[PDB]
Amino acid sequence: LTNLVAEPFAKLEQDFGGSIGVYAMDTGSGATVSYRAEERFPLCSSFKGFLAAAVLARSQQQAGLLDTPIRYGKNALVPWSPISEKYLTTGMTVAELSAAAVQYSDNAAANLLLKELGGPAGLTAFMRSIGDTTFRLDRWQLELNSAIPGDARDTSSPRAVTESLQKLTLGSALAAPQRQQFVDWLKGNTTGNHRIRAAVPADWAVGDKTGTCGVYGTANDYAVVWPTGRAPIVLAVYTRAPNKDDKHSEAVIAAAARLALEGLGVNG
Repeated sequence: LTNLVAEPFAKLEQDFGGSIGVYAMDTGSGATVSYRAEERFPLCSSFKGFLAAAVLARSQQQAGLLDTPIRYGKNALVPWSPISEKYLTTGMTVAELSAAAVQYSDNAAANLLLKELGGPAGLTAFMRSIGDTTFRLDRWQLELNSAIPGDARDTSSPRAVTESLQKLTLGSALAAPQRQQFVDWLKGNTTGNHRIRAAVPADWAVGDKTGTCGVYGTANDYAVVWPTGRAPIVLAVYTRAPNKDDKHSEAVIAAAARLALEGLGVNG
């Protein structure tokens, strides 16, 4: 059921000048599309989706975690903190920080939440707890986006990303209220309109989380997609390229998503 229909991913990544990794799962039939799916790619900001899921998992054991107000100093505001910068003088709840990390990729919010979970090893531990043996977060923010060729720090694979995303959004890794909250945050993402969403018809529901490291042509998106009248699709698209100055491409991510949907026989 893997790659029943071949798609021209090699030509796409060659035109891009780098490597594209794709894993897509039809959760109804179990059919998959897989291209470089077990290779490691930098997570970049895409770790923040799993971070929010880890917070939700903790909230199952800590009632009122999500409503806890968190105050922070100006030293917490790092570049690209578009939401948390507007609440510096007031604080934000854990739930608000989680929403900002997912939907705006807010860096200060993600750092505050990572600290709460016990740092990179704490998030990695959460992923191990759902059965993901590939994911690793190693560094704190900014540093973790170095995207160095061959460096396994702060990486996962498209396959493990998709498998974990399925468990968290559709499976049993979260309790049902927390699962729907995670789905709702992903559905409200604002940063992915030119990536997987650009391949998804407007009348289908979709949630996603993006990442862009800013070097080595490295960017990504993962998503759950609900085509009407059939089971949902879970997919991940990650890119990298050999040279530090190589640029990422949103168009290549959308094109790879289109090829994945075509490979699954999803009319869209």
